[PDB]
Amino acid sequence: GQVELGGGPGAESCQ
Amino acid sequence: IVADHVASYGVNLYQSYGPSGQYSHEFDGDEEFYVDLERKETVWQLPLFRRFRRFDPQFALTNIAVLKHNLNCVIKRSNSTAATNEVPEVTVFSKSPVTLGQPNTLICLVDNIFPPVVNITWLSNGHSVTEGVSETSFLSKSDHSFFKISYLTFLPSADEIYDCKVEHWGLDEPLLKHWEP
Amino acid sequence: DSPEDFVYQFKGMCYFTNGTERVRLVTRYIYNREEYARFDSDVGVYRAVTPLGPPAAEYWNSQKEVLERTRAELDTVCRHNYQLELRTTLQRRVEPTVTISPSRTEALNHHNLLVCSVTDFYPAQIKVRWFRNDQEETTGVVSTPLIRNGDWTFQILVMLEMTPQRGDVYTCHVEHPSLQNPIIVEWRAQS
Amino acid sequence: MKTTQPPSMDCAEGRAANLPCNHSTISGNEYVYWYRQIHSQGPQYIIHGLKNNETNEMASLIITEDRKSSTLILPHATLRDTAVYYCIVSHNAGNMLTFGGGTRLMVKPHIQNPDPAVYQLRDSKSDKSVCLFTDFDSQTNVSQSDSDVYITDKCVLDMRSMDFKSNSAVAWSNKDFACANAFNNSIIPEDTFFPS
Amino acid sequence: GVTQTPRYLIKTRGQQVTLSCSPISGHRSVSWYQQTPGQGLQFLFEYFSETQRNKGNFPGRFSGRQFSNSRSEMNVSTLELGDSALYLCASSLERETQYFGPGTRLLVLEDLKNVFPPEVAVFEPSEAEISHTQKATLVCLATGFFPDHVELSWWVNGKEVHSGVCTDPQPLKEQPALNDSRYALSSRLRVSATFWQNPRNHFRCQVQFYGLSENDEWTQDRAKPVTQIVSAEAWGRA
Ligand SMILES: *[C@@H]1O[C@H](CO[C@@H]2O[C@@H](C)[C@@H](O)[C@@H](O)[C@@H]2O)[C@@H](O[C@@H]2O[C@H](CO)[C@@H](O)[C@H](O)[C@H]2NC(C)=O)[C@H](O)[C@H]1NC(C)=O
Ligand SMILES: *[C@@H]1O[C@H](CO)[C@@H](O[C@@H]2O[C@H](CO)[C@@H](O)[C@H](O)[C@H]2NC(C)=O)[C@H](O)[C@H]1NC(C)=O
Ligand SMILES: *[C@@H]1O[C@H](CO)[C@@H](O[C@@H]2O[C@H](CO)[C@@H](O)[C@H](O)[C@H]2NC(C)=O)[C@H](O)[C@H]1NC(C)=O
Repeated sequence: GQVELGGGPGAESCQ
Repeated sequence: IVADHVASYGVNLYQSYGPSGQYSHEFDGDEEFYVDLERKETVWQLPLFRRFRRFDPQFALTNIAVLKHNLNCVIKRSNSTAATNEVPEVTVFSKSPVTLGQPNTLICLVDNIFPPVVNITWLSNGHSVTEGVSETSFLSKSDHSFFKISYLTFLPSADEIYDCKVEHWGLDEPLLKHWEP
Repeated sequence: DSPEDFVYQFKGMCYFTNGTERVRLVTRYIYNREEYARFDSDVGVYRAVTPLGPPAAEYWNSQKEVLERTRAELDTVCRHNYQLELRTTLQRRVEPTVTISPSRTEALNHHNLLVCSVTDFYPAQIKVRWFRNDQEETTGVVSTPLIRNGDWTFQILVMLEMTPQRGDVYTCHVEHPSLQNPIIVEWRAQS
Repeated sequence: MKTTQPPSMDCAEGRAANLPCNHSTISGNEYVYWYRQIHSQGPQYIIHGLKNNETNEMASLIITEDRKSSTLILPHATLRDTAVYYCIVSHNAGNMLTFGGGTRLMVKPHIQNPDPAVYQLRDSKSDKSVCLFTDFDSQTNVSQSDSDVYITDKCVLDMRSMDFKSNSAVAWSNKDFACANAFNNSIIPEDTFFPS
Repeated sequence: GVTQTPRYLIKTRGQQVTLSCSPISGHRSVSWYQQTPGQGLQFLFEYFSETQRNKGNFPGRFSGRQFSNSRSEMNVSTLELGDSALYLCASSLERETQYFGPGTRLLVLEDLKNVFPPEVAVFEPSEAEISHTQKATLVCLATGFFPDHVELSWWVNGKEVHSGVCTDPQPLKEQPALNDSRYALSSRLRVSATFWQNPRNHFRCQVQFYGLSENDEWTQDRAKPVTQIVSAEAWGRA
C-alpha cells in the first residue's frame, strides 16, 4: 500500500 | 562484507551509447522489479510483489537524470576514459530435466557483460525462433559487470536442435552455444 | 571498430544480518567499472575510493542536507524495505522437485552416472547427499554449484558415478526450508 | 493530503504556540514538513523531521513514537508569526510538494492596561474624517460594517520604543457619519471613551 | 533566498508572460508552482541540469527552461483569466528541502480600462488621544486603486519606520458586489504625543502602486495608470 524508495544519488558539482 | 541478506535498493545504470539507462531493485541476487523508463511503469517480477508492493516509477526517472549529469562531470574529470569491452561467457541449460514430450524451458546465461550492451537470440534448426522468448534485465555483480538471462519455452524432441546467439563488442564473431537432448 | 561507451552506475546496497539487529548501507558511485566514491553507514561520511573521487566526496560531505539525507537512508531505505521483505520475499517457499535419471542406458556391472536433479526451489539453502544401501556416498559425488534460474527459483544437480550391482538401491536425500521433513528419491538397478 | 490540521488556532503573544498535526497513514520513508505563509508572501520553510524530535532557530518539532501525530512548537510567539501553517509529508525523493488546508494561526497580544476609546481624526489636507477605535482588549472583535460605511479589522500595533502594544480599527464613510454610529455593530465595551 | 522577477504583473487575454527565478546559490533543482485560492498549490514542472525532470498536469502553453547557472525561466502563452495566480518558484540542492521565493503575482484582465492608481491621504491624530494617552496615532487611507498591487510604508523624517506601524493585511473592496471593484487600504502609525507635537518632525505615508508598463498601450483619455508612488505628508503641530 505504501510506496517504497531506493537510494538517492548525490549530484556532482561541475556546474 | 558478510551478511545474511544483500539487497540492491537501487541499481542505477546510465551509458552514453544510445543513450540508455536502467533502474531496478534486487534482493539476494534476484530482480524484484524494473522501471520501464520509456513507458514510466514499474514491472514487478513476481505476482506476490504486484499485490502488496508499490514503487513510483518517477523516482527512477529522477535518479537516472542525476546519473546522466554525474556521467558528464566524471567524463571530464577522467580525461575521457572509455569503458573496456569484456568477453562474455555463455552457458545454456534447461530449467527442468528434459523429457521428450513434456514442455520445458531453455535458459541462456550470458555472464561477464560489460559494457551492458548485448544481443541474445535463439536459433532452432538454424532458423531464428522469435515466439516464446523472454529475457531478464541486466543483473548486477560485485565487480560492477553485468549478466543477463534469456529464456526459451520449447518442446523437447529429437527433431529440434537449439542455439543461443550472443553478440557483443568483446566478441569478434557472434558466439553460439548449442544445447541438445 | 568497436563503439565507444561511457558507463555510470549508482548502487544503493543494504546488508542485513541477524534479522533487524545489524543493518548496513553502502551507496556506491561507479564510473565504468571503477567505484570512485562511496557512503558507508558504518563510517558516516562520504569517502573517495580512487583519485577520481575526492572532488565528489568533499562536496557531498560539505552539504548538510545531502549528508543528513544519506545517513537517514539506513532507516528510510534499508530498514523500511526490509519490513516488506518479511511479508513477501523472506516468506516465499517453493518446494524442490527431485528426480533421478541415469546418464546412459543402465547395464549391470557397467559404468554409469546417476543425476539427482533438484529443480525449482526457493530459498537457496539446500543440502543434497547421495546414498547407496543406507551408506552415504562421499567419493564419486560431483555436485554442481547453485544454479540461479533468474525467475526467483534455484536449481542444483548432484551426480554420482557408480556401478549398478544386482539389488542396489540408490537414494537421493534433500533438505530444504520449504520441507517439513527431509525427502528422499529412490533408484534401483533393473533386474 | 496525508495530514489533518485544525482550520484556525489562537495563541498568546510571548508564550509558546503548539500547532498540532495528524498523519496516521504516514510511511516510514516520509518526512514531516512544516511551512508557513504570511499574507502576500511565499511559503517559508520552517522545520522538518522523520522520527522523534528536531530543533532549529525557528521552531521545534515533536513526532510521536508511533509517528501518527506531530506538533510544531513556536517558542516565543511574536506578532510576525501570525500566518497560515501547512503540515505536509514528503518522501524527499525529488518529487513535488502538496499543501493541505493548513492552520490559520492568530497571535493575540496581551494588552496590559486596556483603555478603549473612539477618537476622530481630521484630514491634514481637508471635511474628510476617519474614526479610530483603539486600545481595546484582544478579546474584543471588530465585527464588520452599512454599505456606504467602511470598517477595517483588528490591527495589532507594537511601539518597540515604549514596549507597548495596542489593537486598532479604522472606520470611515462619505456621508451623516458619526463616531458612536460607526462601531455600534460590534461588541464595544461600555468603558469605551467617547470624547467631546 | 530565492529571487523572482517580476513581483507584480498585469496582462490581458491572449498575451504571454515570461517569469524569472534565481535559486539559492548552490542549489540545482528549480520547481515552479501555481497557487490559487481555489485550487491551492498546483505543481507545474521541476528542472535539474537544464532538463525537465518532473512534469505536472498543466497544458502545453505552460513551458519552462533552466540555464547552466541553474537559474530558471517560465513562460505562459495565450493568457486566460483563470491563469491569475501567484506563480511560485521553489529551490533545492537536488532532491532535498525546497525553499520558495516571493512569487510573481500575475493578474489577467479582459482590458486595462479599470486600472487606477491610489489616492493617498494622511489624517492627523486626535487632540483627545494626545491628552488622554500621551500618544499620537496617524492614519493613512489609500483608496480608489485597482488592482490590489500595492505596498504601503511609513517614512518619518526621511527614514522608513516599522515600529508602531500596522497596515491592513488585505485591501478591502469598495464595492463588494461589483466584480470590477476598486480597493482601499488603511494603515496606522503611533508615536508619542510630544514627538508628534514637534513642528520639525515630518510624517509621510508612501504607497507604491504597481500598474502598467511602458509597453502597455493606452487609448483612454485619462492619465495612463503606470507604476508610480503616491504619498501624503503631515508635519508636526504644537
Ligand atoms: C587527467 O590528465 C592529467 C594530465 O596529466 C598528464 O596528462 C598527459 C599530458 C600525460 O603527460 C600524463 O602522463 C600526465 O599525467 C592527469 O594529471 C594530473 O594533473 C597534473 C598534470 O597536469 C599531474 O601532475 C597530477 O599529478 C595529476 N593529478 C591527479 C589528481 O592525478 C590527471 O591525473 C588525469 N585525471 C585522471 C582522473 O586520471
Ligand atoms: C544487436 O542487434 C542490432 C539489430 O539486430 C544491431 O543493430 C544493427 O547493426 C548493424 C551494424 O552495426 C547495422 O547495419 C544495422 O542497421 C543495425 N540495425 C538497426 C535496426 O539499427 C546491433 O549492432 C547489435 N549489437 C551488437 C553489439 O552486435
Ligand atoms: C540475533 O538476534 C537478537 C537481536 O535481536 C540477539 O539477541 C540478543 O543477543 C545479545 C548478544 O548475543 C544478548 O544481549 C541476548 O542474547 C539478546 N538480547 C536480548 C534478547 O535482549 C541475538 O544474539 C542476535 N545474534 C547475533 C547478533 O549473533
